[PDB]
Amino acid sequence: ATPHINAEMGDFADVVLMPGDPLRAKYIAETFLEDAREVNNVRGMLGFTGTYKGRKISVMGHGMGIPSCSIYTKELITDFGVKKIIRVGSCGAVLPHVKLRDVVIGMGACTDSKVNRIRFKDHDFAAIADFDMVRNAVDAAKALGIDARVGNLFSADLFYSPDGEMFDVMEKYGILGVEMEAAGIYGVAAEFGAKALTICTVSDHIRTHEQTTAAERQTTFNDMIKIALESVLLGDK
Amino acid sequence: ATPHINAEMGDFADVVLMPGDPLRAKYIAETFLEDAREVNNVRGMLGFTGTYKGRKISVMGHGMGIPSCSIYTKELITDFGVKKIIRVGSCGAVLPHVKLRDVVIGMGACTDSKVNRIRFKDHDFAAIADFDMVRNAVDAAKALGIDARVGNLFSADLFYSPDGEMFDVMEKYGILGVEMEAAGIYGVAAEFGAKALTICTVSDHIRTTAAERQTTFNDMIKIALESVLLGDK
Amino acid sequence: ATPHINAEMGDFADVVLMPGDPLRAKYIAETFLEDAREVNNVRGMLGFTGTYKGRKISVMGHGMGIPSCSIYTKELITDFGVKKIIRVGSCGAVLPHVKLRDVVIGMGACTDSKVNRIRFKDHDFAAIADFDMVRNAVDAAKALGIDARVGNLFSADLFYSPDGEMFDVMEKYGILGVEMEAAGIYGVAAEFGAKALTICTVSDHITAAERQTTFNDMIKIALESVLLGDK
Amino acid sequence: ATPHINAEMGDFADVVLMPGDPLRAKYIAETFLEDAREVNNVRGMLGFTGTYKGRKISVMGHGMGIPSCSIYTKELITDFGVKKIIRVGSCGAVLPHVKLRDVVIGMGACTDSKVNRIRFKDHDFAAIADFDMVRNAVDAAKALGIDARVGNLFSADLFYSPDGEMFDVMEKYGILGVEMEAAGIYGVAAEFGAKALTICTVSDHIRTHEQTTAAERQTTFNDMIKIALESVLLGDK
Amino acid sequence: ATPHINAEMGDFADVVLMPGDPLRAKYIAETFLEDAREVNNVRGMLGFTGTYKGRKISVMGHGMGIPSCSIYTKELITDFGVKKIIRVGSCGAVLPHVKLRDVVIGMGACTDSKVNRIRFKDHDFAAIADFDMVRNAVDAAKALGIDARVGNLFSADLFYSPDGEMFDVMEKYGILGVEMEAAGIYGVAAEFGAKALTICTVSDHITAAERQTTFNDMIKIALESVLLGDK
Amino acid sequence: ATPHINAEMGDFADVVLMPGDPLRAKYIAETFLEDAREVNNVRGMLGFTGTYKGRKISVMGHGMGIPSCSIYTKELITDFGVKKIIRVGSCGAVLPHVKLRDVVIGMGACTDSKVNRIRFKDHDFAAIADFDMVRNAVDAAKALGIDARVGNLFSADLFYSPDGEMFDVMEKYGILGVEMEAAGIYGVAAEFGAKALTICTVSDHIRTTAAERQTTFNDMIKIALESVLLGDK
Ligand SMILES: Nc1ncnc2c1ccn2[C@@H]1O[C@H](CO)[C@@H](O)[C@H]1O
Ligand SMILES: Nc1ncnc2c1ccn2[C@@H]1O[C@H](CO)[C@@H](O)[C@H]1O
Ligand SMILES: Nc1ncnc2c1ccn2[C@@H]1O[C@H](CO)[C@@H](O)[C@H]1O
Ligand SMILES: Nc1ncnc2c1ccn2[C@@H]1O[C@H](CO)[C@@H](O)[C@H]1O
Ligand SMILES: Nc1ncnc2c1ccn2[C@@H]1O[C@H](CO)[C@@H](O)[C@H]1O
Ligand SMILES: Nc1ncnc2c1ccn2[C@@H]1O[C@H](CO)[C@@H](O)[C@H]1O
Repeated sequence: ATPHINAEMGDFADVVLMPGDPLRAKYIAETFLEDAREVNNVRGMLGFTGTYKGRKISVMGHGMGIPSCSIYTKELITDFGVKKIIRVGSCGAVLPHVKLRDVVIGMGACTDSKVNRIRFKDHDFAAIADFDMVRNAVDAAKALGIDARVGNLFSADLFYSPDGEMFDVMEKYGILGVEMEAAGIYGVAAEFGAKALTICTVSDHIRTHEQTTAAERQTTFNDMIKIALESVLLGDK
Repeated sequence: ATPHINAEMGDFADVVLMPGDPLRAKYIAETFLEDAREVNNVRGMLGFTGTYKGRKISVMGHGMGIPSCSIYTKELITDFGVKKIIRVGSCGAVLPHVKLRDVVIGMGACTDSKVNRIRFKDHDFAAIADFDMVRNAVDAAKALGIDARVGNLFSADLFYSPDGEMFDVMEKYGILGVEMEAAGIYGVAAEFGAKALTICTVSDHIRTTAAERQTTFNDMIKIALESVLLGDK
Repeated sequence: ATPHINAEMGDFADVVLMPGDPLRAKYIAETFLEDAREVNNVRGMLGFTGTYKGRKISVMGHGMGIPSCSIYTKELITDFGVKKIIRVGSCGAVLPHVKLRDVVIGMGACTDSKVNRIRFKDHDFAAIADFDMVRNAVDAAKALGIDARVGNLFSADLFYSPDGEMFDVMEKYGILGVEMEAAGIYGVAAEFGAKALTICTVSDHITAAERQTTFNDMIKIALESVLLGDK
Repeated sequence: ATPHINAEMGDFADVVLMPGDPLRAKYIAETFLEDAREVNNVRGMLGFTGTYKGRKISVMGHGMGIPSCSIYTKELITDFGVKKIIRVGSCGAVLPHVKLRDVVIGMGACTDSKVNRIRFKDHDFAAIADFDMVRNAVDAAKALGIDARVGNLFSADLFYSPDGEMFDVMEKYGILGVEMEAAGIYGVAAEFGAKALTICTVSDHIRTHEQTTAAERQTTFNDMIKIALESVLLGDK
Repeated sequence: ATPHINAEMGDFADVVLMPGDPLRAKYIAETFLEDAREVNNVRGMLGFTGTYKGRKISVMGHGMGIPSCSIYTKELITDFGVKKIIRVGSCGAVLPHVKLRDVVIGMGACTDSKVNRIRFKDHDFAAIADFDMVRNAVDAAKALGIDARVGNLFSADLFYSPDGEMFDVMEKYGILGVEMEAAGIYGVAAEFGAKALTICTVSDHITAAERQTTFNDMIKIALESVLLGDK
Repeated sequence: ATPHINAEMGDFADVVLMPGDPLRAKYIAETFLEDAREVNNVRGMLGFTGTYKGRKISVMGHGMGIPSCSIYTKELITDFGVKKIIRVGSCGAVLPHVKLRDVVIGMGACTDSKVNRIRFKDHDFAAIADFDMVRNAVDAAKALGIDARVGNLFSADLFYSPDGEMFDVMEKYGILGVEMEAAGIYGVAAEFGAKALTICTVSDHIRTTAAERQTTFNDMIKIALESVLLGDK
């Protein structure tokens, strides 16, 4: 049992999918895993462990923001023997050709957080995913006949940014989606020696329209889940 | 109304207490509020509204971290007409004279996030609470016969800090407690013109029983609710 | 004796009022203190000690800028046993409804100085006053029939800022008045463990009505807050 | 003709390999390309264009440092129609299990340069390579039976760093090699809309021994070149 | 008249010597100038104007800290037609062979102030003196049989630095002396287009031998450098 | 001896002129030096050593950029006993009174690289030239009857700046010329205890014939070589 996770070594698989929303986690456990067993609930952060095609998998929420998922990802890696982390979240689009429900794979993640600067002597640490994991996810996609753009995400500390001019900068450098934890998860993965990948579904467009919470914890967003789960199986081989 | 709260203008009071744990919010509503009804739960972030001694009040969790509590408090201010935000959580102590179970009141909050530099042209913004609100809590604490420290809190971005060095720094400049959102909430308050205050009970020390721990948590909440009554006058 | 204060332990009271102008420390000693006696003159920075309603108090200027007030404040706290520092000065207002002559208590002080980042490992240190001192000042003003504003101040390093766009930012976050030392004094107070407070009278929006009035009111507010503090 | 390149549209291929050393470039043109024709020499920065198995390719040096290769890569992209840039350089190893002549592929590149901060409003821009290009290079390697680690590189402004404690930080976050321009090339690629990849051969070990300039412009360092050239052909398909 | 200088165009010479100590501006007017006349007293910051070997010159203190000297310097340049500013002060030495009483001309000034970054879009602005003024000062000292050291200075914002490890860094890069304003003055000079120079006498390694000597020597060096400048 | 210079202690003079272009170094050696022999070329970075009016002197290119000239100048100081480094290049002008072909002397150099903050604990280090060296060049320029401006240079990391805004800033604070290495070389000089100076001729302006351009380049070099003679005394 860690400060935020009441579980023991073994309750979790070596691989756990992590959405920011705990209710999406329950939905994942219920819709895709077999013999799903709840292993955590300390602050409502639901944790589940079951099997997808024989493969033992776990799925748990990490909350919103980099300092939130940093806590969870860290405890999972250091105290529950977890090896790979695949964040299954949502994000806002800034590029004109990016559509809602489009799946994005972040091989990299920019950020306006100071976390990585704190652990890299105020320099620029490129927050990147695990190449193979990224590739497992690309292959999985092609095999499921689902589209997916591979690129940089931007992990923001402020959902409601006081600086909108930064979206022109993001767009210029073509960041695929705006979310809030990828860059923190990668930094943690690296700091504690683990492997991770962030997959996201465009839930809204910074320049246009959006979805609903309901749609966000159950509708589609099944594509990224299928992709995530299948890519894991690819990694097993 | 918003993607993180499925309530509508009128569902929340103009004063909202905010613990980090969604489960603690249900606990507060259940323990101190009468005729309380759940007003939200889109991400498990339970929110409630009821009345404390005839006063309409709300209680909702903000999750761990500045980025998280920034989304909720911001939405509460601009979308649900909330005027005051009172965070009620816990913190770790760094100074020796500060003991377990102490009720700390953050008049100001230092932080290691770039959130406020981003909104303050990279300069130093002093994230402070609302004066009267701090005072209402101090007075309310005296009435409940419970002494309370007032000072600086440190809002950390990393609960598991790689830079263990900051603790000696924090102690050097005498920050009372260490938590993870005071500076974030104060920043929102300043930006959208609202009032906020965060009270904490010392849960640990860098250097007691549950019945005693739980008694102090309830005191913090009583001080919170009672301060709101004082300000009403 | 210290590099900038030619005096010995005991010469200063545990409480010191500090105007920016050295010429005003003398005025205060003559106008409000009793049995005053000069205790410093090192650089024309006149310091005095006397009593107010029996309470021992000292007065001495700190000069303009954080670096300046920082030298004096530190030396007083670490070498003259001083425990409280009340800065009494002026400031410019940026907000639409903060008027000339108003009184503002700086509960906190924003700054463009790199002084606290150097102290706080380049992190955000909330330079704040001592709450009790804030409340005392607030209570002192109410008794004097004055309505003080309690909020944030902006301690600027450049009186003549290269960019005036920052004044909008300041309004946006409701800073009450623009001055040049509050954040420096608070920084020193936190570093050497002592209590500090800054009270300012709006002298412009970025005579008798000033002196025998507002300025005098602010000094009365300060001195009376000390007594309340002693309670 | 650009300020630093005396050539015209067409003299260069859409793909050009770029080592920091102009003499290594001549060596590449001479050893691997056919009908090699010199297209530049303004400040000794030799430029060559020929063919590798029918494919028209160019190879030119970019000098040492981020501000140097920034000039060249920029002019190439904006004035000579270049689309893909593959840096073929050398680097120092900081990890104990990294050996001289080991080939490294940088999917990411950390840096202590301020360049990306200047173009990203003082935030953290993840300097990453083009995924497909990275994968072309991985596949090429497996096909040539050559080993290659994929990861983060660190682009340094100071070869002789006044801060050696930063190597512990680099090593901790497992950066594969220390070089001096990857992060600048990626930033330019993104700022001007082009695709790029950085391949490096460990020329020395920060904690141990090193090679010679001669070995650096001709010996081995053929592996990365073969990998680079072949991966391009893969990308053509 | 300006916020901190109660005078009108014409009251100051196009050249102004500036000690940190206001009390020393008066000493210089009496000891070296001729037909001096007070031109300011706003905050005890005494300013004087007279002539040296027929050359019109003014003397006035700037106070401690960059913020301080920055207010005066700017007002002099933009409102009183001043074209040259020579700072004459003291500093502490960190280098092993820079001795007490030595004279150092700051060709450049390092700083921990955020003042120029605010001016230079957070980039590195080389706060430098006017070369001619440096050379004039250097030539002036040689004639006076004095061997001045020309190099870098470090303008510190905190007299009492929270970390003393920086003093090693300073030695490593050979800074000649530690003071508190040179980089601020240079910044203002560059911003409003004017020439500035800082001359310091080593007063410590971080009496008659000081006054009627070193301090007097430095003032002689300064005044004579002006005349050479006029050539 | 080193991975960027294949010479040995004795191959270089204690004073080295450094243009950015390796080809320009060969041009200087060929045009002003007698009995000059090539002392290096590992990356095409030609280096030469000969004598100017009986004085032993070297000329070697440093490539474009601070990171590049930092490697060479550093190696020259610590590995080949070099005492003085005199960069001789070109720059762009930003101020109107500064005309094409002006010979600028950088007494100081502003920069936008983190190189010096890295070595100066993130504080402001004033990258300046050696005083006497600046003076020797000023005197030598008068003798050659050529006026010369002395002031600040700006060492840019990005020749193609995305932030076009800096030019007005540079002009505001009156920096004479814009190049790419002065601050880098000065930083090395300070760090390894050596002396350096960079002279530039204005090649362009942000707002003439080759024979005239080439005449001014030679003047710069003559001023460089002649300044070295003055200092020798
Ligand atoms: N437009 C946006 N800006 C910022 N974050 C966004 C979006 C859209 C989705 N998310 C992600 O969902 C949570 C906050 O809504 C966060 O956990 C975040 O990853
Ligand atoms: N010692 C500590 N360091 C950091 N955060 C701490 C503590 C102690 C309590 N908290 C609070 O609890 C939540 C994260 O555990 C956070 O919401 C935070 O307020
Ligand atoms: N409008 C303003 N901007 C900046 N400082 C101001 C004002 C008004 C008053 N002060 C105070 O006076 C000194 C500098 O003039 C400073 O010490 C400061 O306390
Ligand atoms: N140990 C090291 N530290 C820094 N750069 C290194 C090495 C080793 C090789 N390189 C690369 O080669 C050039 C400088 O030697 C540069 O262009 C650089 O990419
Ligand atoms: N050792 C030191 N450290 C810092 N400042 C010093 C010295 C020595 C002299 N000064 C000068 O005196 C004023 C501050 O004491 C400042 O204005 C400064 O010019
Ligand atoms: N306008 C400019 N901006 C930047 N660098 C410039 C110029 C003009 C000349 N230089 C110098 O030439 C080289 C890069 O072209 C560099 O080595 C540099 O010294």
